[PDB]
Amino acid sequence: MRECISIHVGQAGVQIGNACWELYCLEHGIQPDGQMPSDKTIGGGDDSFNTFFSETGAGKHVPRAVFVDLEPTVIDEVRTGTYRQLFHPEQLITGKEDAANNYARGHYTIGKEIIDLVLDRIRKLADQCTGLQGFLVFHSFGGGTGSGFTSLLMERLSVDYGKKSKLEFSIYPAPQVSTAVVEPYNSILTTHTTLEHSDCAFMVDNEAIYDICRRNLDIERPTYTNLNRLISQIVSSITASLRFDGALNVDLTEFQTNLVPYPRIHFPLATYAPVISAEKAYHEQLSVAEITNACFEPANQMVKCDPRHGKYMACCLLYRGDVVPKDVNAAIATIKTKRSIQFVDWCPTGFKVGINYQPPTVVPGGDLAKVQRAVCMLSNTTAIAEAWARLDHKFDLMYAKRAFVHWYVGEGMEEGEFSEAREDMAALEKDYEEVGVD
Amino acid sequence: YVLIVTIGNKPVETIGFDSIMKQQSQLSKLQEVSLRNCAVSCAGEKGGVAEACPNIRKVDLSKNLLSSWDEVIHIADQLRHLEVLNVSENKLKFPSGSVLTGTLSVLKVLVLNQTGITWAEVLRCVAGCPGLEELYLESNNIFISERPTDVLQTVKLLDLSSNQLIDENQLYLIAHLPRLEQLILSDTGISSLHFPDAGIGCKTSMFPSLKYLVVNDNQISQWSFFNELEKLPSLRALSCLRNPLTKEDKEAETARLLIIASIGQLKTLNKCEILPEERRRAELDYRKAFGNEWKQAGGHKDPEKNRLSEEFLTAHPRYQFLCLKYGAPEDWELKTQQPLM
Amino acid sequence: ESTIRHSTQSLFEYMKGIQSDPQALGSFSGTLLQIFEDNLLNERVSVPLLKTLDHVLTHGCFDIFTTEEDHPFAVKLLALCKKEIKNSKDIQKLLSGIAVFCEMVQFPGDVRRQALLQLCLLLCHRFPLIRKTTASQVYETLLTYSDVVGADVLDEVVTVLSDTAWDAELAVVREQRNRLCDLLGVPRPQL
Amino acid sequence: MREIVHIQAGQCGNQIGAKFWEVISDEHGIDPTGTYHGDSDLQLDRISVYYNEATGGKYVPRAILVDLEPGTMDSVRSGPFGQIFRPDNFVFGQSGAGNNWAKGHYTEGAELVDSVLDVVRKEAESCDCLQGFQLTHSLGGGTGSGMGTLLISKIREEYPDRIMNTFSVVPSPKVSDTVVEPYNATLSVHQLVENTDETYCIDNEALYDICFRTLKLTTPTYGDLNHLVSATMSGVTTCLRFPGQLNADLRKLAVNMVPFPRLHFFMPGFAPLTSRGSQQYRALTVPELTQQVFDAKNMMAACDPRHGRYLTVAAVFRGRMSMKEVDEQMLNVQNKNSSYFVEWIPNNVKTAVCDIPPRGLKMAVTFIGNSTAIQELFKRISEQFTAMFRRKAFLHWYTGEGMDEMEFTEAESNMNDLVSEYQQYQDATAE
Ligand SMILES: Nc1nc2c(ncn2[C@@H]2O[C@H](COP(=O)(O)OP(=O)(O)OP(=O)(O)O)[C@@H](O)[C@H]2O)c(=O)[nH]1
Ligand SMILES: Nc1nc2c(ncn2[C@@H]2O[C@H](COP(=O)(O)OP(=O)(O)OP(=O)(O)O)[C@@H](O)[C@H]2O)c(=O)[nH]1
Ligand SMILES: [Mg+2]
Ligand SMILES: [Mg+2]
Repeated sequence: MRECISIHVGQAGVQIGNACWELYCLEHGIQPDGQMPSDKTIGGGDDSFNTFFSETGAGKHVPRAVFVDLEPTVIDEVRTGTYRQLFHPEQLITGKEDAANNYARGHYTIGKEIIDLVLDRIRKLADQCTGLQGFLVFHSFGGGTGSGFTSLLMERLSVDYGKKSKLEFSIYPAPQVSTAVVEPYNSILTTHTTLEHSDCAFMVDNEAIYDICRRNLDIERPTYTNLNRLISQIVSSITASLRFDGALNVDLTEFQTNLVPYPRIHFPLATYAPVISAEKAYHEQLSVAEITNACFEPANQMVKCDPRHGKYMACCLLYRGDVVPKDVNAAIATIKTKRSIQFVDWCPTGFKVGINYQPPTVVPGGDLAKVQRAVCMLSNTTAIAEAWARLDHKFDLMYAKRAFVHWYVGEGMEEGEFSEAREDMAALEKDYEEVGVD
Repeated sequence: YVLIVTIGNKPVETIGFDSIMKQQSQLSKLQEVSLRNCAVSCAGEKGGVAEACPNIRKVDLSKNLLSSWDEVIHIADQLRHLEVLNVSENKLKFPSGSVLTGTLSVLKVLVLNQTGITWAEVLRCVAGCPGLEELYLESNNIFISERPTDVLQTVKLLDLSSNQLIDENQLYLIAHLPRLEQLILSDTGISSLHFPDAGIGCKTSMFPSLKYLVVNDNQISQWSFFNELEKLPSLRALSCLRNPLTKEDKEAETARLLIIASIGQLKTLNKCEILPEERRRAELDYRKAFGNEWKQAGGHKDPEKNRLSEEFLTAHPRYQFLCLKYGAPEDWELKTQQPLM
Repeated sequence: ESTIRHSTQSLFEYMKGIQSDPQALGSFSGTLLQIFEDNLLNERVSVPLLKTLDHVLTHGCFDIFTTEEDHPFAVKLLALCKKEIKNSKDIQKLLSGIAVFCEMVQFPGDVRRQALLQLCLLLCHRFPLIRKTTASQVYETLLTYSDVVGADVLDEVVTVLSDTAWDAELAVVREQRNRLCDLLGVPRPQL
Repeated sequence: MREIVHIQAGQCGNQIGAKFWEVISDEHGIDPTGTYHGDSDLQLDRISVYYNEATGGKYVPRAILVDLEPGTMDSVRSGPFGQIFRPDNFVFGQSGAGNNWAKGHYTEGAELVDSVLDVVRKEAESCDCLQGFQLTHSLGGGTGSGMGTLLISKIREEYPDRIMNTFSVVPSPKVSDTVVEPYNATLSVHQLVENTDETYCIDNEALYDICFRTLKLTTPTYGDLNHLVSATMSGVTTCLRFPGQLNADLRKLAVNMVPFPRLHFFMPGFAPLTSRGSQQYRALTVPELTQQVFDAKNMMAACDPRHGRYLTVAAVFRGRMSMKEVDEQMLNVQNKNSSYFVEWIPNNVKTAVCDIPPRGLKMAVTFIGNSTAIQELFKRISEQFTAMFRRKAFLHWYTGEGMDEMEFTEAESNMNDLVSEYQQYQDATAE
């Protein structure tokens, strides 16, 4: 077996990791204090949950996570939370100054006096693992800290841990849920600084998840808490491939070979179904075909795009719960007869399907109901490039008058970094269209 | 459980299918069975199901050919570890109280949606399962003519949606329940609910432990329902979406803050936590809205000059509470906008 | 502000010397109209020119052209202004137009009546601020020039422009507009 | 816990700082002895931003007062609240700079600049995490004009990662008849542009005209202007001392309100306008306050906000008004079809709502915008700076201390370039 370490960064990152760990504990049955009455061993090596959690002699389960934040406002609440005895104090690192929505800070001003300590803490967890696969980064492009500090840590690790995979779960900023006016600069800087430090990266449109929570879940004003509970489901469905004894994308290296054909292109679209509310629990029973067909709905997609107007390079379907291959064959045939999608003839990868005998789970009194089946579709299509087009519009307009640019150059940054980052974005956009040439 | 294609220009790579096929073949380890649209009429020879699948936690007998309730009771007897059950979309014929007890001694969930069951049969069918928590009864046209006595005691959840034959008279019968934490009433046609057994400020013994309440898709057009809801001893949560008052318009938000003002123990509304600032803003808006009405029906800052009619006390019983929380509205706060020439 | 304050004072000092000579004033007005015609539908020179015309008319520079009915200069000026105020949406450009239309009522003849009609078209605009500004400018012009409306009807026009909320719904403002038109002799507009 | 170090220099600077501290102490509920006696828990959740928690539950201010002349020092030491300021935070000499900028920045004010750095460094060592320094002085004089610039230039070299905010008080011929004021103002602005991220301009002519017309006071003294200055200062620093949804720190506020490096001068204001003595007379509402925040009469500078573009807009409300009531009012004034719509109240404005109201008033409002009209404050000093430079009047005093015409022409060119950039940006496309 092989272990894994999740490195969370920023406010959004730390808020998403707590919910993910809570969902994992509710699924595997881990108690708040860290006691698995079903486990019949004291140490890890023969079970299956040892990839994410770590066992000790006293039966305590210490989640393999490295939470690092600059503002202690959120870490103080995360420490005194319900799972105070779960996470180790050494894993939680806090700073003394906030970036205040700035990348040149989270990277050079506030990222220099914290990086020398983050590595010493990550080494303590890396030495305990006999075979580490890679890293599971959780941050957001909007937040200045979550972007700058994450990019600094990523490249810092590229030197030491070079022969290790790298993953990401960023959150694409939206105009409605915007905390900074410099969101476009930080995003275009972090996408260019770590375009080579990420083997695979997942983007979460704040608009798509908000619309999903407002329509599907039927919520008036979905708060960050509700948006984090919904993303936890997708995170668990994605990590089930490595947590359980499955047979599809069991290792982080398999993600770069079955989803990321081109090293440069590493932004695969993801979708998860169904999305039933708690009130309408036993209202309707959707079979595998319905949930598989709902994946092709722009409203249900995690990012606002139009895959219909684009080719497909790699596609991976993952079923969870009561699902039989006989029923999955019906959906596979319907995808071809009813629906129709083209494919890139120059792409090596193709279509893959997998099933896992693990039913879903929801938090007591939550927003989502305990459905009987779940489906997760990961498709790498060029349509996602549209999401990168609008992002370049705002940045370009702002840098046309060079507003809020002096605040970055005067914090350990050069004026040429912006030109380099948008020259890289232009090249990526051009390659996105060149890959989908008839 | 005991038993190529190309999309566009590429093949489908089904991997791990053999593992799932081998795991599902073991009938002696199926912790969850689902037979939707599988034609299940009878249970078969007794003793076989108890030996082939002696461990079952959840069953989904929805959309089957179950004609009689005895066929379901037979399967429920062999399944000792039956926790969750669902027999929706079945025109079963229940007996006149002949179902013996002990068949469902560990049934925590029971869904009976779309079954044509009546209130007289629900009590007879929930006779052999006192530890029943969830009990769904949606789309049944049930008429609450009787009331529980020795059954339906630990019913933590009671769903009665898609039933346009429920009113306050029928709710009073199922109001003396001891453990009633949830009572869904979506699309029930209800429009008014009062508590004559309690006065202004005093609580009511009906629905004491009613924590979460749902009343979506109803004719809720009066603020008399929200005003009556305050009498409930406990009511931390409420959903009132898609209604004549809380419509999808832009000004509908103005009604939201009103609800938070009509209830004091409302910590969440429509799955949205009400932070202290939100409650303060709602209370301030509610106090500023009826500022003119509070003075029209008598009222002054000095306790000496004060006389509120019964109308203002029954329509706004919580106004006096805010009067002491944020003082009384002065003469300058009652002029937020006026025309000019 | 300071630049405009200085330029206006410097221009008035020069205009005071060419105020009696009709040839100089005529040449200046012709050059101004030519500049206006050249930079038409231009938001770089049209707004400044319209703003300067307001001050030029308020100071009383074109006082010799007021002793003649149907002056070609004031006719072409009003024609160009109507062109520049055609569908005007922005409120910055509408303010200067309203000011010019109210500072042009001084010229008697067909320019006095027609110009007044324009004011009516601005009393029932699409925004209440425009209506209020037009009403205020009309009230100010009625007090400035007294020979524009007779004394017998001036009282009614003054009373109608005072106790009337010009920032209300158009359903009630149209009645006041029609009443003011019936008193000022302006023909009833037509949608 | 973000702390801020407040520094005061010059007679006018110290007089303004003392009044501002007294105001923010009376508003927070702190008796002149040192203990706390307020009646609200919100007056302590952010008291550490400007008060150190010493032994015995006392709150020690953080005001570092410096003055070459031993005048205002003794007055502040024996003031209504003189017993609050630490006693070794007072740094003074005997003879000042004699209304010469080359004296309080090179020969005299650079003689106590070393004791100032030791004091400001001893005060910051106790803080857990410093955010940014602060200074309150007047462009007129030598100890306010030269000492402030010297300290700003000396602190930026040792703390480049700290925000630098000032409260320059531009003089006016009406308040003072000194003739060596234009040079001191020009040389101060020359240094306040290349080593300052934010500068709140409080022109004296504006306050003089306000006291002459609005307040209708007989002979407006320095106290009337100091009261308004302290009121504006307390109204500006409302988010940095009280909770709220808009948790805009100093760096975040400077980044969101100052898009350009050189352009950073604001036009602070405050409403309603009051005076000393009585105050309770009329209770204002939210509409009236919004209509008055954006009037050039409520501004503390001789500039017309309407005449000029709008770089960044911001407003802070104080009283029982709700951010929901404020948003309703801020979304109908940026619309033409809306009634009582204003053309000078711009769009994308920042807005705040406070609970604790000011002293002697139940509802108030503060405006912190940056309009191009501020250029008028820079041109008025330019003319007076040129007419006196061609004749080389009072230039021997500057050339004898060490200065030269090079610095004068450099400051003149910098001011001209700033005015040109302001005029160019004033004519910009809205969309
Ligand atoms: N999905 C999601 N987005 C979040 C969350 N918290 C913040 N965001 C978004 O992320 C961006 C701001 O990032 P933050 O995490 O607040 O920034 P940070 O990493 O703390 O760094 P600073 O700039 O110093 O505050 C905005 O687009 C927010 O809307 C969260 O919990 N979930
Ligand atoms: N508003 C206001 N302006 C003041 C005050 N005191 C002085 N001024 C103005 O500031 C200028 C004088 O500067 P001061 O602060 O007195 O001088 P200084 O900084 O101590 O410098 P030296 O004269 O060199 O000792 C003149 O323009 C005064 O009108 C005051 O209390 N309030
Ligand atoms: Mg943060
Ligand atoms: Mg002095």
